[PDB]
Amino acid sequence: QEALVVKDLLNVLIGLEGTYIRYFNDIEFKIAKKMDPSFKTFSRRIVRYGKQYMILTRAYEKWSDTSFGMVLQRFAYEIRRFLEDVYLKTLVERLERDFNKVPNFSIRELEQIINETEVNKQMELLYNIYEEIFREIEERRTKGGAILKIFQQKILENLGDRSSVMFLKKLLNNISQDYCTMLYEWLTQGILNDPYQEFMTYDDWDTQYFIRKDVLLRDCDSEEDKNLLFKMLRTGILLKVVRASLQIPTIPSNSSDITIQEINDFADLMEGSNLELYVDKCYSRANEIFLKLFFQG
Amino acid sequence: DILKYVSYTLLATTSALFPFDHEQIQIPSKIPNFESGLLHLIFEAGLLYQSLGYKVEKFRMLNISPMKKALIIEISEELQNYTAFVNNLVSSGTVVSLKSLYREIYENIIRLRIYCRFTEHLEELSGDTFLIELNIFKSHGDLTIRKIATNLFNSMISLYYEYLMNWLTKGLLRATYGEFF
Amino acid sequence: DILKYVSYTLLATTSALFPFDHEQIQIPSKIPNFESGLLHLIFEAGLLYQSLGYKVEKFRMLNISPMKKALIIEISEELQNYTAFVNNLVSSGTVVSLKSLYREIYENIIRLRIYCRFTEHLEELSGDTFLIELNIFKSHGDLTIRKIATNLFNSMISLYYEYLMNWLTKGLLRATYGEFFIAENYHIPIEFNQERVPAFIPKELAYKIFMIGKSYIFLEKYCKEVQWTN
Repeated sequence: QEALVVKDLLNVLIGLEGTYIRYFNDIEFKIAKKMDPSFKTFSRRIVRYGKQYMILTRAYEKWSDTSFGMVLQRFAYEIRRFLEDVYLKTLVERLERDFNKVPNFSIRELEQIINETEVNKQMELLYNIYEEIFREIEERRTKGGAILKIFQQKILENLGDRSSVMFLKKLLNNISQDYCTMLYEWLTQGILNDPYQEFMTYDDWDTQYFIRKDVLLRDCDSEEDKNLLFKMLRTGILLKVVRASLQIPTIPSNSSDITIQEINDFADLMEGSNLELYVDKCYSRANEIFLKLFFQG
Repeated sequence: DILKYVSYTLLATTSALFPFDHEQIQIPSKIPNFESGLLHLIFEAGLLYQSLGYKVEKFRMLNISPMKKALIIEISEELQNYTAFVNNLVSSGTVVSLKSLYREIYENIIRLRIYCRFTEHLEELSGDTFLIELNIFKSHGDLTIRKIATNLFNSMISLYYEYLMNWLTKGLLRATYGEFF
Repeated sequence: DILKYVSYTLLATTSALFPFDHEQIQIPSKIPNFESGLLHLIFEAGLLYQSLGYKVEKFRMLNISPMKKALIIEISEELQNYTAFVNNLVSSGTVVSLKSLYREIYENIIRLRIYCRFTEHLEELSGDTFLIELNIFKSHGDLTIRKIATNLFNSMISLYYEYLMNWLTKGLLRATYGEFFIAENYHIPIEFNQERVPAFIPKELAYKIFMIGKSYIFLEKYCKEVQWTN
């Protein structure tokens, strides 16, 4: 009775998507429960583990093979990859050992290590992806810029809890890059990019540019935020008019600031002083080339 | 025996002993639940490969756009890697776990899926239209998708550059299947 | 069977077959006297673990002091060891004596108890107050208590050092939940909190820091200065 029940329980854990251990789309996976005090306690621990595994896979599908945000795609591919890797490696190995020795050996040791590894990473990751989705539903009814605001707000919000925040930071620095590429292109060489969202700047002889307020601002109001945006619009306009002027002296011939911007993304702050440093360099480069176009040509 | 069938399906050879509907196993209870689940996951991956392999083979019959030919060539070379992988797994994993089998060939799933969108769009239009299809796909995020799109691109663009050189230097280069404007 | 329930209770899962009041078994005569006594001792230890485990889980809901988060993290990691121990005992002590069971997991009892005082004091106050709570506890004797207090400390202090660096170098770091000695009250000032600092930073030392910091904010208001050698 007792040895058999403990065994059934071990076998089941390597594949919960089985042919007798059934799946409900929303409970989760369920298997008929049996008696012994030991087994019913153990099935409860198992349930929690199982629920998160199934949900991480649902979430991942939505975000993959289709576009709603460039950022969203990158976040899903990475999240899944790490989580799966950990879970399969520990579990497959742990089960094999138990089986080799005598396949009735303690479930408890396998449970404590997987619970520890998961808990910190998993909760935060899964909640966040949903929050971003609700917010996009709301924005659409009312995009790019809105996603950046929400994720900066979330790193501030969570504060402490070291495992989770460092993990989230590693993901964040990879996600920042499209925004970084757009800022360097716009501010330094005058090209605004936007395939369906990549920021929140839109166009409209020399033309004008402005911020889509609907898509939401970079840090959505603050005096520092406002000056910085005005400065970004101005540097970009100078460059574009000069690019238009053909093969008459264009492109700053002073050094790049991609390297300065990239160190700001790795920081994962929104601080005024770093951001201000980026615009004044871009501004200068843009001012000098602007001058040169005019004077010489 | 269980590993062997699963391998056949990964090779793009249909196995008699797993039913084929269009995406999964429909195998009754009569076999271990645990293995059936694992088996569910394998078939999704194996189905994706077979379906892509059929598309590439069919579109291969020559006397098309070279721009199409250049995609079929790149695709075919990328599929090769898969076949080498199945071989490593059988050789030094004779009795090997299906859950484990699934994890090892993870990367290849990510790659196939994106390609299957592409082959579908190849049906609609012919020629220079692919470059546009290619441009929208690069716009979507993820390190992989862009990379895969750029590799198709280097091949197609080499062809444009040639067509342009014929056009500008010695006059009239007609599109035919769409190689030019 | 007897060992198994006892294990559940040590896991922080409540057993149907021992009554829960708040500290002990109330199990009638109907079972061996000898085993009941042994069973009395086990429950005290097991009760302590469950109660601590509930506290740590509840206080975990984020958006608090990091100084609290850093304690919850240390606590959670220390509880892990307990769970591994229960597992050694079941594995290579299938039919094992309860008196013996009690002796083997002795150290863990000494550790839990002290922590339970701490979690209670965490309820009252928030933030930098913990360092004071922490300072009085270190003052009491015994090699363990001081050690346990120092480990919580290394984690909290790392956080202060950071808050201080933001404050001194780039001006205004507000406490929020109590991370610093800034108190409220364009034209709105701040002021000094003498009360929050433990004895390890004197109140005079803290004030000097407040004074310097105040001057850096005044230099940026004059007209914003670029991040220098400081």
